[PDB]
Formats: sequence, structure tokens, C-alpha cells
Amino acid sequence: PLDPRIKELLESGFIVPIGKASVDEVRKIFRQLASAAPKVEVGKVEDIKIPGSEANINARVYLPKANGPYGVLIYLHGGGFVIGDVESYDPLCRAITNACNCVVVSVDYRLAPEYKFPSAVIDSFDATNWVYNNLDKFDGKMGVAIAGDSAGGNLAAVVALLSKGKLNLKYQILIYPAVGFDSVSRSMIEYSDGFFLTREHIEWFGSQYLRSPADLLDFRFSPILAQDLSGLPPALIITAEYDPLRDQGEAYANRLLQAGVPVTSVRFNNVIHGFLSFFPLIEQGRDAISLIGSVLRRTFYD
Amino acid sequence: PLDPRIKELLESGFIVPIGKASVDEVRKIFRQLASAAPKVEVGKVEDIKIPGSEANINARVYLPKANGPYGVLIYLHGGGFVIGDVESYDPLCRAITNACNCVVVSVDYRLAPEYKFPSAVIDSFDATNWVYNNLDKFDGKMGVAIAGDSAGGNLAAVVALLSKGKLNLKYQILIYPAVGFDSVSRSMIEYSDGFFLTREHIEWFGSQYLRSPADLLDFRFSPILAQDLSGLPPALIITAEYDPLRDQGEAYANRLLQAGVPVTSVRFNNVIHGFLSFFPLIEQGRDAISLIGSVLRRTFYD
Repeated sequence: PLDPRIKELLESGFIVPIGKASVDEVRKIFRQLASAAPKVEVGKVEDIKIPGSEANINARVYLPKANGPYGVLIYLHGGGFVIGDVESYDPLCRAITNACNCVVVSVDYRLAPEYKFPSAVIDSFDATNWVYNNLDKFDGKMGVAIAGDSAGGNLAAVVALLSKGKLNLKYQILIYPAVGFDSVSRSMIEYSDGFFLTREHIEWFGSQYLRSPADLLDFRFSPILAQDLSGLPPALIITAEYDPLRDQGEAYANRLLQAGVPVTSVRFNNVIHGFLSFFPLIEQGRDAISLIGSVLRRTFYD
Repeated sequence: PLDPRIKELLESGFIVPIGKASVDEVRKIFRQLASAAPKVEVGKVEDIKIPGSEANINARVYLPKANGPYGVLIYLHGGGFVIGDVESYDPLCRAITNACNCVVVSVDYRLAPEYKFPSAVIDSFDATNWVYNNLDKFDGKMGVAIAGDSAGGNLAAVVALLSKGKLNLKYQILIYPAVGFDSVSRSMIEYSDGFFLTREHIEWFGSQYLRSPADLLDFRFSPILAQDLSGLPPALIITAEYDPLRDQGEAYANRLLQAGVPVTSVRFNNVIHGFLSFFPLIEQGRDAISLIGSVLRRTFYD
């Protein structure tokens, strides 16, 4: 069953009312919930402007206290391609930074509904590509990995695919990712209601981001439909037990493993989707952050 | 499915013949297998004698290269209460030392069939107690945690029970633990044969360690039967997806959570029982080691 602490939490109305409130109202509510986390002190934090193919892309750069040279992690936030942003993700990104002793670049990719698919993907790629061609700006001799949660994990996985034969990414980290259309998994059926992320939420997000049903079959939304998953970066995939998106995350893990990509797939029991964003209330989140950090420390510094 | 690497490895043959050879033969084979893992260099390493209630208990003490003061980890090796020892677990204990920047004290508890239940339990408890009362010998200001894998996870869990009211342990880490008797769980049935640890191995070990079937209900062999799990130290429980012991480990995590004890329960997917001992071969082992390390670092230092 659910961790009791998390049942107490849900029963007291901890929620983001996706599809029952306006886009701005839900952005504000998620900002508030995620700002409740403290911000660990790190090194220098600057905001930058990345010259994208279609837009001028804001990113926030976190350096650790540790001296360089560094590995660089591109971090793509979750929020269903509609909510979240650099500011709301700042506590988590700080915490990853201090756990990985690496440079984190949190990308403010363009959001729906104002910008539809595949805009978020194109921004996430263009930022990855640019950061990779400008490591000198970040003291990034040890290379670049990519990470994200919810939609961000989607964008991370898609970026890695798009990067095959163009970029040598060290590593990809998929935190409870969405990896494609799913009307059948057991996790989607059984945890469709009452575990914070709902089937209605997933449907609502797609109503805002996708342009037509044809986009459901496009690999830049459903990476699990990609034709060839071979030679992608090695992966850490984290999954939650009580999460409609569980079974798909684990499917993607298995498919990567089947195409010879090394994957470590970890299911965090007793917890819900999005638990890293609420690490102060859900201790297991701290442990996931620790996993992420110490895996990146190995692959960047031997 | 199984990570393809672990499937090729099991089809190759990768076996300790627990059913079939003599006690000395399987001990010698398990020793062969386990020290094809590299010994990472840590600080000073010495062998000590711990004055137990029934015996002098050998232990190896590993200091990290980092400066103190330290937390201290009591480590209790697996091997079905019959195989394994300090020497076989040396590479793993070194790996943990390095990941935790903490002192590790690996205990050579008495083994079955020469010393039956509850001899292992007693030695593991006496060692824990002695370390806890002699922390000045380890520059151990930051406290004591306890950890173990297979039977060692059983013993670590039990020592934590036995220590309620007596010892303030900071943390327990149970790595694919045996938590009692299980004739019935899906994982036990489904992964009885073909996944390295088999049902026949479990029966055989049981037959060497326990004195009569009454021992099966004794909380010092089946901690999940304990009358009151509340007030135990916070826990990290690691399980393996393709392990007959998986379901019982996750049950213990659930039953601890239900008693108010904080638990991070984490299932490593695609792997088998014992995977940490084989980290050179099973990369996920290295990531589990990092998790353990980073969790101990937060608990002790800060």
C-alpha cells in the first residue's frame, strides 16, 4: 500500500486541480506547492539566453560548490508540457546540483497551450545541442548528460533519440517519464484515480499540447514507438509504484535493455507520481535525489 | 524481463551448487566467485576480536580515506546462514566504505550447520552492542547503523528489533533480506527455479540453520511476525524484481510503514538476488551501492 504519510497527505486535499481550474490558476498552485521546499546553497546561479532555432530559450545555470572541471546535466522540468518552469523547479534543481557536484542547466522550454507540440521538444534539443557545443562556458570537460521528470522525462528520452549520431550524451535520467499513449496498462487502469496524477490529468495535458491524434504516434511524443532504440545513452529510470505511468516507464526500460542499452531501472515503492518535487514531505524523494546524484558522480568522475 | 546481461550469464552457467556438494565445497566455491570483484582501496583495514556473550567474534574494520569523525555501519554478510564470511564479502564492504565515507565493521558471526539458530542472531546482536558502546575506537561520534544482505538482512532486521529500548541505532539497511518463512507468495512461486537463488537452496539453508519447525515462528527468524515493529530505526529496503524473496521483503517494508517507521522501499528491476555481490558484472549493483552510500552520508553527516 501507499506510505501512510502520503495517504494522510492526499486525504488532506494536497492536489493540483488540473482540468478543473484555469491554466494560470494551476500554474500558480503548482508553483506554491513546489516553492515550499527549501533551496540548498550551491555555487554561482545565473540566468542565460540560449539561441534556439525557433526561440530565445531561457535556462538557469547552477554550479556546485566543488571546483571544476565539471560534467553538465541538462534538466527538463515536468508539468504535463503545460505547468512548471525554472522558478518552480529551483529547489529540486539545486538539490540535484549539490548531490551530483555537476553543473545543472534547467531549461525553460516553451509551454502549451501557447506553444504546441513539437515546440517543447525542439527547445529541449536545441538547448542540449547548444550546451554541448559550448562546454567551455561551463567548464564541462567531463561531458553532458540529460534528465527530466513527468513530461520532462519524455523530453529527455526524445532528446536522446534525436541526438543519436550527433551528440555523445554520457547518460539519460528518466524520472517517472511519460513514454507514450497508453489505454491498457494495468497501472493506468488501477491508479487512474486518487493518486495525485490521474488519467483525467494525462488526458487534459494532451488536449493542450497535442495538435491531432496523429501526434500520439509520433516518436517525439511516444518514444517507445521509436523504430531503433540501440546506441542510446546509458539510462537511469525511476518509477513510482502507485502511479498510472509506472508500467510504461518500465516498458521503456525493458525495451532499452532489449536493444542493448545499459539501464538501471528502479521502482520506488509506496509513493506517487511527482514525489521528487515534494521531497520535504515525502522523504523517499530525498533518496531518489541521492540516487541521481551519486550515479552522475560515478559517470562524470570515474 | 531479466536484463539480457544477467540472462546470458545464467545461460552460460553461474552457479553455487547449494543443493548438491558438501558444505566445505559450496563455501569454497562461493569464496572463489565472490573475490573476482575488485577490492577498492580505502583507509586502514584491520581484523579485530569482539568479546561476545557465547564466543569471541571476528570482525573486519574498514576506515574510509576521508577524515573523521565518522558514522559506523555494522555489516552482516549473506550466505544462507551457512556460507559467506568476511573474506568473501571484503570487496563489497570496501565498496560500501568508499560510498558511505563511514567506518564499516563486517562481522564474522557463527555459521550453521556447526552453530544453529540462534547463534548468528546472538553474535550479530553482541557485535552491534559492543560497537555501539566503544565508538571511541572508531572515531564514531555520529552513531551506528546496521546493514546486511540475504540472511544478513534477516539478521540486521532482527538486531534492530532486539535493540529497541537498549540501543539508539540511526538506520537499518536490508538488502534483499529474508524476513521469514514463505510458502505462498507469487515471487517465491514464480522465481523458484532459474534465478540463481532457488527454493531448494532456501530449504536447504533452512534445514542447516533451524533446529525444529517451531523456529519458523520465532520472531528472531521471522521478524515480520514480531508483535510490535513500532519505534524501529528508519529503513532502506532494497529488493530485486526476479528474486523469490522479493515479495517478503516488500511485505516487511509495508508492515514497518504501517507501524510508523519511515521506510524507503526500492525494487531494482530486471535483476536477481545477490546482485550487489556481483557489481563488476551487474552494473545495477554499483548503483545500489551508491544509493546505500549516499543515504548513509545524509543520515550521519550533514
